[PDB]
Amino acid sequence: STEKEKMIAGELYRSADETLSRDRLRARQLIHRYNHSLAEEHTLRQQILADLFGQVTEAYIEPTFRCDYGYNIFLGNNFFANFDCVMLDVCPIRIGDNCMLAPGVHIYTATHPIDPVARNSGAELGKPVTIGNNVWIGGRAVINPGVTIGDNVVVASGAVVTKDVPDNVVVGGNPARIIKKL
Amino acid sequence: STEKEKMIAGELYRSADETLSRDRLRARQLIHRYNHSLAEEHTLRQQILADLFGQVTEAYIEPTFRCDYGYNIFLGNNFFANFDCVMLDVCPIRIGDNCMLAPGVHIYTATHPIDPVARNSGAELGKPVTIGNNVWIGGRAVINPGVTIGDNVVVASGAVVTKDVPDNVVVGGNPARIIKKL
Amino acid sequence: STEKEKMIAGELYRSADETLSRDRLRARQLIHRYNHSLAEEHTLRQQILADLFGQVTEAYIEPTFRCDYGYNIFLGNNFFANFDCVMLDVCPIRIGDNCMLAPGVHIYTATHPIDPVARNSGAELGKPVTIGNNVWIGGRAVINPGVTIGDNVVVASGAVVTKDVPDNVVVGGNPARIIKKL
Repeated sequence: STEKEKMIAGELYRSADETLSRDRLRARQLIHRYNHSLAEEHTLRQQILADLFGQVTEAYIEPTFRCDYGYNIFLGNNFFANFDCVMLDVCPIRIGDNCMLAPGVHIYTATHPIDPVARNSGAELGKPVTIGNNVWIGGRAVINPGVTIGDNVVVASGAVVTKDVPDNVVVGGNPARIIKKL
Repeated sequence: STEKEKMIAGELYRSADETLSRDRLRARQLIHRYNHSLAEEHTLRQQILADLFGQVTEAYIEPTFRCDYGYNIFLGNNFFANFDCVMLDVCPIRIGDNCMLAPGVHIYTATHPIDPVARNSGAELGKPVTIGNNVWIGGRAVINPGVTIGDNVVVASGAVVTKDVPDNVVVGGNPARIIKKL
Repeated sequence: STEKEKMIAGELYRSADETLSRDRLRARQLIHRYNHSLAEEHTLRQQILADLFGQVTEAYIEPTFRCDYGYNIFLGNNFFANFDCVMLDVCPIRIGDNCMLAPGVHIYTATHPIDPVARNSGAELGKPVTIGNNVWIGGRAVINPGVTIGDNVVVASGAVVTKDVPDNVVVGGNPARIIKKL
């Protein structure tokens, strides 16, 4: 596997890879255009998301938005994200239908080795994130690498989600825990 | 009641209401101008806040700032907010005199039904937030819908405030709890 | 001591001091240029960081970035910060070599008196932050005033660090606590 294929697969890779580096620049060019767009340039924002993402249909994302690659973000139907969300998509971020992200939600797939030498080596890795259908993620929440969230979940504002979340629950806290069953 | 009146009152409403939709666009036009203003355009920033907010006198808000409507934000005298605060003002956000928000404070009045069908219906609601006099809210804190904060409160950085806070206390944690009496 | 010298030393000072006020405007002018720079204006961004910081060699900082003064930020070699980090540098922020900040990391040295009258007086203060070598700070973490972080530390995403962190540990939670020894 190439560095790019390894990255997507959740294997150790080098981000300084030429191809990945070019990909990151392209994403940042699209995001710069998105984030400076005039309030009324709805149509442009829609075109940019279709150019950026791995899959999108209907999506509404309040500026600002940030991501690493774009092409590793796969959205189901009728997606909404409020102001200033971030998706570090080194591995796939798969989001189901009718998702709502509140302001400042961060979703991370990127990680580094815990060992300092390994970390400073230029080697890094990722773990994918999968989110089901009808998920509402409250403001300022953090979704960590390798997490799967089921269907019909509510993530409370400010929650830090470190482990999988099953269907039909509310989770809150840091580390998040189940606080209510639906 | 109209959808707008219901929204402000904390009843279920539809954000796709024509009037609310126009109101949101207007707020975003003002916020776009605010957030791109040159470092030295103090005077313009002052004019924009007087056009945006339900009430303001003396206020200093570091860009960026974000909100939903503007007109549901009511500030007492001598207000300060540091970089990149967010106020989702579907219901009134009432803030007393001499308040200080640190960077990245989020105040939410907006909420959704916990039930997925209800949530996907287009119906949503809010609960007002009221903050007293001489309140200091530390960086990255989250103030949730329906919370009242009393006078002379300190909210520690990163606190997630889920319940009312009485006068003359320090609160911290997620969910926040009292950590010191003044 | 002057208000400026007091500020840097972690003594009570008045931010409305003429010199400090001019310094803040200069920092904001540089940050405005940084944050609007085109995706490809790498060279400009490098020049701006060398003009802004108290010390920098090799540094890569994704826009946006925010700070108070600039000159109180001292970076060791091979520094990286991801999107939208904030450093309130009223006192020195000293960061060692090979540091990595994830998106939205906030580092605060600024603080206010807990007493409301003291706080509203215009008097404020700070406490320095020192971070060692080979530190990785996860996304959305908060580093509070007066904290020292040792070498080879991992700060988990969303951690709120309120006390010193010794060498060779992982810390997480709010308030952060040790969750693993390396």
